[PDB]
Amino acid sequence: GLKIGAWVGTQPSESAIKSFQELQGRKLDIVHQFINWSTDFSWVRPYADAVYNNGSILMITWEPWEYNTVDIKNGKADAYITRMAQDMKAYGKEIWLRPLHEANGDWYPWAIGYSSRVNTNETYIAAFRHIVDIFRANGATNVKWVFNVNCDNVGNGTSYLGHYPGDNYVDYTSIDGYNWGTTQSWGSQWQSFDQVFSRAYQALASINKPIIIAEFASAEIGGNKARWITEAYNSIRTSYNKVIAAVWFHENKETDWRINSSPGALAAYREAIGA
Ligand SMILES: CO[C@@H]1O[C@H](CO)[C@@H](O[C@@H]2O[C@H](CO)[C@@H](S)[C@H](O)[C@H]2O)[C@H](O)[C@H]1O
Ligand SMILES: OC[C@H]1O[C@@H](O[C@H]2[C@H](O)[C@@H](O)[C@H](O)O[C@@H]2CO)[C@H](O)[C@@H](O)[C@@H]1O
Repeated sequence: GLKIGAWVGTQPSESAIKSFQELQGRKLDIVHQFINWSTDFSWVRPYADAVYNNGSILMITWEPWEYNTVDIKNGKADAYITRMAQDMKAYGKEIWLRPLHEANGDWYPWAIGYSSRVNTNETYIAAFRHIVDIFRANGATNVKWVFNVNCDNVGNGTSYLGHYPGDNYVDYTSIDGYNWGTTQSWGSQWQSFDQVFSRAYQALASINKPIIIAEFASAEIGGNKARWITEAYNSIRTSYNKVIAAVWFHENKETDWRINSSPGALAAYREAIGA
């Protein structure tokens, strides 16, 4: 039964969660939050409490703007990692944790494609494994590890599986991707869900872990977003059998990714998610 999640456009306060649930006409199974590597668990706790009080799973994308893969694998962030592991163990509830995401792009400073050239398959895998090792040493077995790829490899040296840290360090795999429509000056084009996600899915389907669509959305311009939404959820349920969760990215950001970017898109989203 496909789990429905979202990043709701802001940090997931009680009110932010309830407002999105009202908006989409259905409970959120998963609530998505982003934090960095200078954020303590105490800052997360109030949000985590809201999510668990609502009866949802918290998925945290944990973004090391503050440390590259060399410094992580070498142990320079270990006090901070240990602290987080300690705090998450004490909290006790099941958290899905997605460190070092979209590493097959070139936009994040921990990514293999990043133009500093600091990050390799080897440094990435060593860093990921090191994080997981520290969590396990501190008894944080409630923390489930989410590997991730961007839908497209962007930048030098990037691939779907070169940076895969291995089944022993991973609970879920995941894919991020957007239909940018005609919104970007690099000549973005309208792409169906299948055109965005099939290649990455084909790679991840070779790993015996369940798959999350951890971020997805579509622009309005360049095509019919309402139809896109209908077809995306149909595609997931028809042809992406290993996908267990679809987590929308609801933010009015580069473009209007929101499920209510138009009344038509909202109507389509409400019917698509079902249940
Ligand atoms: C899709 O890529 C990303 O978008 C999210 C949501 O806008 C953004 O989240 C921010 O993450 C910050 C931690 O690094 C925290 S403090 C912000 O509150 C949150 O909005 C990601 O940074 C970005 O990569
Ligand atoms: O996919 C999320 C990610 O997209 C980045 O743009 C990419 C895009 O992912 C890819 O599909 C396309 O072929 O190339 C562009 C090049 O940028 C975007 O830069 C990120 O901020 C965003 O997180």
